[PDB]
Amino acid sequence: AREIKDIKEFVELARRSDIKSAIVKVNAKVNANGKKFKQTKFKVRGSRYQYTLVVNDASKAKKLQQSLPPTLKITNL
Amino acid sequence: TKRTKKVGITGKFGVRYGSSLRRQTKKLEVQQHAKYDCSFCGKRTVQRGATGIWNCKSCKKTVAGGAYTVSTAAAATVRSTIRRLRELAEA
Amino acid sequence: GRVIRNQRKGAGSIFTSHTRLRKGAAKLRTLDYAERHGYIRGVVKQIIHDPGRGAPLAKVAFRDPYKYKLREETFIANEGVYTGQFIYAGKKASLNVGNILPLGACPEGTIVSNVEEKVGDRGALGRTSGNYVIIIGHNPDENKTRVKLPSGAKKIISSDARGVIGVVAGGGRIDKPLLKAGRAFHKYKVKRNSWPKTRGVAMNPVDHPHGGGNHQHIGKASTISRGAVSGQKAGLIAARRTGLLRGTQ
Amino acid sequence: ALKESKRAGRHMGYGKRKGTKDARMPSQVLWMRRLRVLRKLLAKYRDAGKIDKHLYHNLYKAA
Amino acid sequence: AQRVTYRRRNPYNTRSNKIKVVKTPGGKLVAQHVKKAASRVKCGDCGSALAGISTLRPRQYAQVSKTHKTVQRAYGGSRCANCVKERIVRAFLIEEQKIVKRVLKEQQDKEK
Amino acid sequence: PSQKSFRTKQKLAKAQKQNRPLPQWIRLRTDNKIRYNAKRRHWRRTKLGI
RNA sequence: AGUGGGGAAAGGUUCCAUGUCAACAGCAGUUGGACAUGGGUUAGUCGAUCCUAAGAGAUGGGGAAGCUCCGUUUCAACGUGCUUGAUUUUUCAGGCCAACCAUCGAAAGGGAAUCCGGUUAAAAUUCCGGAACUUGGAUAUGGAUUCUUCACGGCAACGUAACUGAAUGUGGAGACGUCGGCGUGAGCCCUGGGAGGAGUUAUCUUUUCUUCUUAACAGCUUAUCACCCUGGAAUUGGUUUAUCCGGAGAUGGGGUCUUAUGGCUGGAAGAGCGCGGUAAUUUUGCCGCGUCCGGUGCGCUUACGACGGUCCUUGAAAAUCCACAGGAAGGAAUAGUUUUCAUGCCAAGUCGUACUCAUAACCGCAGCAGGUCUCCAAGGUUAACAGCCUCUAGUUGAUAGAAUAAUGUAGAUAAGGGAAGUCGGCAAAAUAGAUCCGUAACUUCGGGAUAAGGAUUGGCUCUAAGGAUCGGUUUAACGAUCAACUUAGAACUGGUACGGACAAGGGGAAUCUGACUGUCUAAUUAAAACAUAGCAUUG
RNA sequence: AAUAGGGUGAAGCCAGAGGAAACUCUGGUGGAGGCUCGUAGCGGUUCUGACGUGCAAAUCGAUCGUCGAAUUUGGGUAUAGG
Ligand SMILES: NC[C@@H]1O[C@H](O[C@H]2[C@@H](O)[C@H](O[C@@H]3[C@@H](O)[C@H](N)C[C@H](N)[C@H]3O[C@H]3O[C@H](CO)[C@@H](O)[C@H](O)[C@H]3N)O[C@@H]2CO)[C@H](N)[C@@H](O)[C@@H]1O
Ligand SMILES: NC[C@@H]1O[C@H](O[C@H]2[C@@H](O)[C@H](O[C@@H]3[C@@H](O)[C@H](N)C[C@H](N)[C@H]3O[C@H]3O[C@H](CO)[C@@H](O)[C@H](O)[C@H]3N)O[C@@H]2CO)[C@H](N)[C@@H](O)[C@@H]1O
Ligand SMILES: NC[C@@H]1O[C@H](O[C@H]2[C@@H](O)[C@H](O[C@@H]3[C@@H](O)[C@H](N)C[C@H](N)[C@H]3O[C@H]3O[C@H](CO)[C@@H](O)[C@H](O)[C@H]3N)O[C@@H]2CO)[C@H](N)[C@@H](O)[C@@H]1O
Ligand SMILES: NC[C@@H]1O[C@H](O[C@H]2[C@@H](O)[C@H](O[C@@H]3[C@@H](O)[C@H](N)C[C@H](N)[C@H]3O[C@H]3O[C@H](CO)[C@@H](O)[C@H](O)[C@H]3N)O[C@@H]2CO)[C@H](N)[C@@H](O)[C@@H]1O
Ligand SMILES: NC[C@@H]1O[C@H](O[C@H]2[C@@H](O)[C@H](O[C@@H]3[C@@H](O)[C@H](N)C[C@H](N)[C@H]3O[C@H]3O[C@H](CO)[C@@H](O)[C@H](O)[C@H]3N)O[C@@H]2CO)[C@H](N)[C@@H](O)[C@@H]1O
Ligand SMILES: NC[C@@H]1O[C@H](O[C@H]2[C@@H](O)[C@H](O[C@@H]3[C@@H](O)[C@H](N)C[C@H](N)[C@H]3O[C@H]3O[C@H](CO)[C@@H](O)[C@H](O)[C@H]3N)O[C@@H]2CO)[C@H](N)[C@@H](O)[C@@H]1O
Ligand SMILES: NC[C@@H]1O[C@H](O[C@H]2[C@@H](O)[C@H](O[C@@H]3[C@@H](O)[C@H](N)C[C@H](N)[C@H]3O[C@H]3O[C@H](CO)[C@@H](O)[C@H](O)[C@H]3N)O[C@@H]2CO)[C@H](N)[C@@H](O)[C@@H]1O
Ligand SMILES: NC[C@@H]1O[C@H](O[C@H]2[C@@H](O)[C@H](O[C@@H]3[C@@H](O)[C@H](N)C[C@H](N)[C@H]3O[C@H]3O[C@H](CO)[C@@H](O)[C@H](O)[C@H]3N)O[C@@H]2CO)[C@H](N)[C@@H](O)[C@@H]1O
Ligand SMILES: NC[C@@H]1O[C@H](O[C@H]2[C@@H](O)[C@H](O[C@@H]3[C@@H](O)[C@H](N)C[C@H](N)[C@H]3O[C@H]3O[C@H](CO)[C@@H](O)[C@H](O)[C@H]3N)O[C@@H]2CO)[C@H](N)[C@@H](O)[C@@H]1O
Ligand SMILES: NC[C@@H]1O[C@H](O[C@H]2[C@@H](O)[C@H](O[C@@H]3[C@@H](O)[C@H](N)C[C@H](N)[C@H]3O[C@H]3O[C@H](CO)[C@@H](O)[C@H](O)[C@H]3N)O[C@@H]2CO)[C@H](N)[C@@H](O)[C@@H]1O
Ligand SMILES: [Mg+2]
Ligand SMILES: [Mg+2]
Ligand SMILES: [Mg+2]
Ligand SMILES: [Mg+2]
Ligand SMILES: [Mg+2]
Ligand SMILES: [Mg+2]
Ligand SMILES: [Mg+2]
Ligand SMILES: [Mg+2]
Ligand SMILES: [Mg+2]
Ligand SMILES: [Mg+2]
Ligand SMILES: [Mg+2]
Ligand SMILES: [Mg+2]
Ligand SMILES: [Mg+2]
Ligand SMILES: [Mg+2]
Ligand SMILES: [Mg+2]
Ligand SMILES: [Mg+2]
Ligand SMILES: [Mg+2]
Ligand SMILES: [Mg+2]
Ligand SMILES: [Mg+2]
Ligand SMILES: [Mg+2]
Ligand SMILES: [Mg+2]
Ligand SMILES: [Mg+2]
Ligand SMILES: [Mg+2]
Ligand SMILES: [Mg+2]
Ligand SMILES: [Mg+2]
Ligand SMILES: [Mg+2]
Ligand SMILES: [Mg+2]
Ligand SMILES: [Mg+2]
Ligand SMILES: [Mg+2]
Ligand SMILES: [Mg+2]
Ligand SMILES: [Mg+2]
Ligand SMILES: [Mg+2]
Ligand SMILES: [Mg+2]
Ligand SMILES: [Mg+2]
Ligand SMILES: [Mg+2]
Ligand SMILES: [Mg+2]
Ligand SMILES: [Mg+2]
Ligand SMILES: [Mg+2]
Ligand SMILES: [Mg+2]
Ligand SMILES: [Mg+2]
Ligand SMILES: [Mg+2]
Ligand SMILES: [Mg+2]
Ligand SMILES: [Mg+2]
Ligand SMILES: [Mg+2]
Ligand SMILES: [Mg+2]
Ligand SMILES: [Mg+2]
Ligand SMILES: [Mg+2]
Ligand SMILES: [Mg+2]
Ligand SMILES: [Mg+2]
Ligand SMILES: [Mg+2]
Ligand SMILES: [Mg+2]
Ligand SMILES: [Mg+2]
Ligand SMILES: [Mg+2]
Ligand SMILES: [Mg+2]
Ligand SMILES: [Mg+2]
Ligand SMILES: [Mg+2]
Ligand SMILES: [Mg+2]
Ligand SMILES: [Mg+2]
Ligand SMILES: [Mg+2]
Ligand SMILES: [Mg+2]
Ligand SMILES: [Mg+2]
Ligand SMILES: [Mg+2]
Ligand SMILES: [Mg+2]
Ligand SMILES: [Mg+2]
Ligand SMILES: [Mg+2]
Ligand SMILES: [Mg+2]
Ligand SMILES: [Mg+2]
Ligand SMILES: [Mg+2]
Ligand SMILES: [Mg+2]
Ligand SMILES: [Mg+2]
Ligand SMILES: [Mg+2]
Ligand SMILES: [Mg+2]
Ligand SMILES: [Mg+2]
Ligand SMILES: [Zn+2]
Ligand SMILES: [Zn+2]
Repeated sequence: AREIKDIKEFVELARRSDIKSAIVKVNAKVNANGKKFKQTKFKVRGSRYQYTLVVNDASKAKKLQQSLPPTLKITNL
Repeated sequence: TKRTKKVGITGKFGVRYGSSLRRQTKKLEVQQHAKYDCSFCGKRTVQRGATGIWNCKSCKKTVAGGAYTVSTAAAATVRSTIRRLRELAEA
Repeated sequence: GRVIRNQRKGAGSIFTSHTRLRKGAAKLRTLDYAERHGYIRGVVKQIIHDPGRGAPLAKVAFRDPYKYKLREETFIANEGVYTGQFIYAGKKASLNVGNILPLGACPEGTIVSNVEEKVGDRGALGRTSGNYVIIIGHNPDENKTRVKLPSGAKKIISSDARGVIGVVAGGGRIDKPLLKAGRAFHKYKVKRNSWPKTRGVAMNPVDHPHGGGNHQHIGKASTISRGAVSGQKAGLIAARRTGLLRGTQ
Repeated sequence: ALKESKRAGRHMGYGKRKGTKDARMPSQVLWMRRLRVLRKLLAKYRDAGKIDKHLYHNLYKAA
Repeated sequence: AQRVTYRRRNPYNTRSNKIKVVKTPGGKLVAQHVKKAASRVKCGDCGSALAGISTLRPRQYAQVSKTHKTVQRAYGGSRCANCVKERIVRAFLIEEQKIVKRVLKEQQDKEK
Repeated sequence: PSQKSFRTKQKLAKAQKQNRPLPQWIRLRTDNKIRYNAKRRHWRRTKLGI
């Protein structure tokens, strides 16, 4: 599994022709000194590698979720 | 302090093998573990590998020598004999 | 009786030489046009220890005169030869330590090693550490040279036969006592199975002509004829004399 | 409870010792410990300028 | 403490049957078989380890890019920097001295 | 051993198949004289030879 | 250093489930490695297969009456050669080489590639789930590069996503002995806070035990050594536990590189672990919470790193992979090249895989106190992996009952004497650890030596000594914080005991003999016999 | 492929002292050796112990030799009846 950091790079990758499905994982965490925050992991399963994008902001995650191609099957965990 | 009066390097042999055999061993074993002057770089960094093989640590020059010294007296004499015969032959 | 230890060695079962660790056969170059008419130059890459040998060996790289390739030769290292030295071999090679010259090209008194018995056999005489061959004189009409060998024998060889200038390296090895059975064990671990040796007088009469007796003793003269047969030649074979060597020979 | 007793020094008398002085505390370890303490201080003083490189070299060979 | 077993039929501590001990996500402790450590690429002139070249077991070099296996210079992955510098200087000085030795024997082919 | 050749394993399959008891319907044949398998082999008692 | 958990050899179904007691398990038997019936061993990644080792062994040949013997490139015309442009004319045109080259020979050598969780009555690195990798083949898109055609940057070490390279040549890796200390990591051991669970609780104990884990693989980052630039050194400096380096360029300043190792992240919490609440004959669950942050070290094991010693000993080969030198050939502009950059497509056949590895699965006629190669290795005491007790795991198996004469076998003790016994101190006893003191003749000066001979040793309460990391005009000669067990001494104390079990030399004066270490009569002789270095003779 | 834990303390190296010199002395460091005590291992001294129709066609018990090298050992391989 390889990690992707740039969100723009991630959406173009999600429309690669070999991408079967995707996983959206929600992790409840805490900003150390701060308080609870909700991390979301977007995982795209390609032919060779699984690509993970970590989005610590719960709102840009929701926008990203509506920015993925509608054809991909998405499993919510 | 001085640890041994006379055995030196052969104190590793204890009392065995005979004093005559141990003191005769001491001369050649001091010679074979010494550092010699490199005729190439000038440092005292030439040490023995196997018998007849003498390497310099600094300039990494290896020279063929004697069993326990870099040069035997017989070889040094031959070099001068060869040097001598070379001068007359080449005028 | 039984086959004695002399006779079991010819079959060579456990008496072959231990050669796994050997670094190649020490030979001169094959005598070619360049050595026969002029000289060729090579460079020393290595001077290495050869197991079972007191003399170190030198690996010398020459160019091949006829095809684009490097040829590595295994010479017997003469003392004073160093890594990176240029070695010159041939009729026109100069009188420097390590150069390979025909015997006729060396003046009287020249110390030479790895000498050819016959022209082109690539070295037969004076190959062990500290040993050498002295050139005593020349016979130009028949093209032959007289030399003195390490055993003290004088020999006449073709002047076209080659030799290496200098003394074989590693001499003085015998000056130090071994001091231990283990040292001889390690010495012969890479030579052959000839150590340790049981005295024939300590065997039974089946095992040896010296075996037997209610005391350990040979019983008959230990000088054996040259014309004796295998199984009898144990002791001093064709001995011209016995006893402490007194005076000059 | 023993480890506090042994830290306070109990059960360490001559009748409680089976190894030699050097197996219990090697003299080579004590020497190495000491000479690293001395070398570390000398570089601290020379690097702070409290002593110069000439006094440093003499004391390095003395240590 | 938990103890481990070999993972293969070889029961002997040979050079190719070396193991490491690793803790699993199950909180268990298993032996993990390690591959032999790679040796460094070495200089063909001086025998020193060449800088800038990855140290891998030989078959692993075929499937990795060229920048890992070379240095942008003459004799890049074969000789060290200092050994090429001596080659360049030696080649230059020796080829220059050949000219001096040639001209000197054309001057002596008109005076001697 | 666990590591065995095919030729060995094929002999061990035949050795297992030859170690059956006699099928009981064989005693009912007319003029049948065989009452039991007289060539039984236990692994610990008599060894094969592989 | 197991009666634990696996394996190699060897066995071959002994493995698992069901039934079962005629024989076998030297009593028994409802039990079994017995008997009967069924079931069970899943691989591109684990081994074979490939390579070569000591060695074995065809061929041309040469011997031999011959079975056959020799020889391994040998007095040999030794390629079932390759590489292209092709040609579709299934013909060719040619271009290169052919020192060496049949082959077998390793389940411990060499060697392409897999991990975790879960799963069975019995299989699992093989199955399920997920996540990867290698080799071979095919191949398009993106990127890269070119009008200065086959890329740029850096003084340099060298850096980069790529970024032509034939014949031929050269290197590297493959690839290696042994010992010693130092350093670092990992696992284990020890330990703090906090969040759970269990035990003790007459009394004490903020207590005792336990869960708090993170794979292969991918990215970023991380280095001693080595190297580069600068600079030019005696008042010689730098420096290791261990003394080596420097005008052949040190110290200083700044950089480059290499596996190993750590860190962060993806894999990955969804897994696994620990709790609480529940569904229900119930296949099997479902729900909720936590799974966090540290410290310590002459600790143990092991790997790596930089070093030092050693040898009349210098410590495999080959398969295989890569790089370089070289400059053949082929290459753009209205377009050219390349699959050593990324991504994408297809495939990986054959045989082994259960179980035992031993006081019951092997060999010793056997379920035999014997023999048989190897991996992992907790706490206390301790120098210690010894001995003794314990945690995990595993066993509680050895016919049994009742008695306790003689004589036994194994083991203890004994008044006074102390070898008078006896061939003979055989056997037993005595000594025994550690600290301090002290230690003869003789000697090859190395030893003798733990010579001999003396003293001390518990427990408790104290005292003293020995470090680390930071903080600034050189009184930091000090403060702050942290930290390991070592050493020395004192007071008190007790039926004078104290290496309290365990563990653990008796010593001395001489003669004969072999110098020593070493070796042999497996199964009556271990010696003064053999060997050995040294010495000498012979060819 | 395998070999606990200790003892001794050889070269080399550092510091100090004495001497006119040649040199010597002292305190450390260091970690040599077919060195040593002693496990495993390998061996097999004595009890002339046990047993001696044995557990065993060579074992058992204590005691003992050696235990870093001429060490121990697996597998492959070679040598074959005068
Ligand atoms: N003058 C000839 C000398 O032979 C010497 O040695 C020769 C021989 O003594 C030596 O013996 C070799 C043996 O090693 C190896 N097995 C090869 C060869 N068969 C043997 O050779 C021998 O056998 C041959 C028969 O073949 C006979 O001529 C003779 O008995 C003998 N030369 O091999 C050499 C020839 O092959 C030296 N090489 C050199 O001095 C010189 O060549
Ligand atoms: N490998 C062959 C080589 O050539 C030779 O080999 C020898 C053999 O071929 C043959 O020697 C025979 C031997 O076959 C046979 N079985 C024993 C006989 N004693 C030997 O004979 C030899 O030695 C004797 C004794 O000194 C002499 O009298 C006789 O002249 C001599 N030929 O002749 C050669 C000796 O003359 C060399 N001895 C040696 O380099 C090597 O063996
Ligand atoms: N992911 C970490 C490392 O990254 C490597 O990836 C790197 C390699 O592919 C290549 O690394 C180069 C390489 O040319 C050659 N080995 C020399 C150079 N020093 C390396 O350099 C690289 O690695 C260093 C070290 O972290 C980095 O600091 C540096 O930025 C980076 N360019 O360039 C990549 C850039 O990082 C390995 N692929 C990987 O297996 C390894 O774990
Ligand atoms: N420039 C040095 C080179 O030495 C070479 O000579 C050596 C090589 O041919 C061969 O050396 C091998 C090497 O080929 C191979 N790639 C592995 C390793 N690098 C070397 O190993 C050599 O040295 C190591 C040192 O520990 C030893 O263990 C090993 O026994 C020895 N063969 O063995 C020779 C003797 O050691 C050649 N003369 C040539 O390539 C060149 O001159
Ligand atoms: N694919 C072949 C393999 O590639 C490997 O490549 C590894 C390296 O490139 C890189 O290793 C880095 C290392 O560079 C860096 N300096 C330290 C870092 N901890 C390592 O990381 C790696 O190794 C550690 C263990 O040390 C693992 O815990 C970690 O998961 C793993 N990523 O990460 C890769 C992890 O597989 C190794 N070179 C070697 O095992 C082998 O060549
Ligand atoms: N770690 C130091 C460095 O790494 C290497 O050294 C490593 C080993 O090679 C070295 O081993 C020792 C060495 O300490 C000692 N002073 C000399 C000895 N000959 C070496 O031994 C070597 O000899 C054999 C020969 O067959 C080599 O094949 C093998 O690498 C190594 N065992 O010790 C190191 C172990 O960490 C390089 N030699 C060199 O770069 C440097 O010394
Ligand atoms: N491919 C199967 C592999 O080869 C063997 O299997 C092969 C053989 O049993 C059999 O091979 C026969 C051969 O026996 C017979 N004497 C000649 C016949 N032409 C072969 O046939 C085979 O081989 C030819 C090439 O020769 C192929 O072209 C053909 O496709 C193949 N069927 O045909 C099978 C197919 O190749 C092993 N038995 C098998 O275990 C292994 O996996
Ligand atoms: N000193 C060492 C210790 O001696 C201990 O042993 C002690 C006692 O067991 C031993 O007693 C032995 C007795 O066992 C043995 N079987 C016979 C002997 N007569 C006794 O000896 C005793 O009594 C005699 C009477 O004359 C006196 O000399 C004295 O009191 C004592 N030695 O006397 C020893 C003390 O002198 C243990 N063996 C052990 O802890 C350790 O070895
Ligand atoms: N280094 C020895 C030390 O002696 C210590 O104790 C020793 C002394 O301290 C002590 O002696 C003291 C004495 O100092 C003081 N001046 C008088 C006192 N009576 C003595 O004590 C004595 O008597 C007392 C009863 O009073 C009892 O405990 C016992 O009989 C004895 N210790 O008794 C020992 C006599 O030597 C410890 N016993 C020991 O652990 C420690 O190592
Ligand atoms: N029968 C009496 C006892 O059994 C012994 O038999 C020996 C072994 O059977 C027994 O087992 C050893 C031991 O280290 C441990 N307890 C188990 C280990 N697997 C075995 O170790 C060894 O066994 C054999 C034989 O010794 C070795 O050849 C082999 O290298 C090794 N595996 O240990 C004994 C040696 O210590 C001896 N017969 C005798 O000395 C001993 O007192
Ligand atoms: Mg991912
Ligand atoms: Mg003898
Ligand atoms: Mg006799
Ligand atoms: Mg006779
Ligand atoms: Mg006679
Ligand atoms: Mg006689
Ligand atoms: Mg006799
Ligand atoms: Mg006699
Ligand atoms: Mg007489
Ligand atoms: Mg004389
Ligand atoms: Mg105290
Ligand atoms: Mg010391
Ligand atoms: Mg090793
Ligand atoms: Mg059997
Ligand atoms: Mg049979
Ligand atoms: Mg134990
Ligand atoms: Mg069963
Ligand atoms: Mg019964
Ligand atoms: Mg019954
Ligand atoms: Mg059955
Ligand atoms: Mg494999
Ligand atoms: Mg195959
Ligand atoms: Mg061969
Ligand atoms: Mg043949
Ligand atoms: Mg024929
Ligand atoms: Mg064959
Ligand atoms: Mg093969
Ligand atoms: Mg074979
Ligand atoms: Mg293999
Ligand atoms: Mg699961
Ligand atoms: Mg599993
Ligand atoms: Mg199982
Ligand atoms: Mg799978
Ligand atoms: Mg570019
Ligand atoms: Mg190897
Ligand atoms: Mg070691
Ligand atoms: Mg080491
Ligand atoms: Mg460590
Ligand atoms: Mg892996
Ligand atoms: Mg490390
Ligand atoms: Mg090139
Ligand atoms: Mg299994
Ligand atoms: Mg048994
Ligand atoms: Mg047992
Ligand atoms: Mg049988
Ligand atoms: Mg019994
Ligand atoms: Mg009874
Ligand atoms: Mg009793
Ligand atoms: Mg009495
Ligand atoms: Mg009385
Ligand atoms: Mg008395
Ligand atoms: Mg009497
Ligand atoms: Mg006695
Ligand atoms: Mg004493
Ligand atoms: Mg005495
Ligand atoms: Mg007498
Ligand atoms: Mg003796
Ligand atoms: Mg004598
Ligand atoms: Mg006997
Ligand atoms: Mg004896
Ligand atoms: Mg005996
Ligand atoms: Mg003798
Ligand atoms: Mg003579
Ligand atoms: Mg020791
Ligand atoms: Mg010894
Ligand atoms: Mg001993
Ligand atoms: Mg022995
Ligand atoms: Mg016995
Ligand atoms: Mg008896
Ligand atoms: Mg009886
Ligand atoms: Mg013993
Ligand atoms: Mg064998
Ligand atoms: Mg016969
Ligand atoms: Zn030099
Ligand atoms: Zn170089």
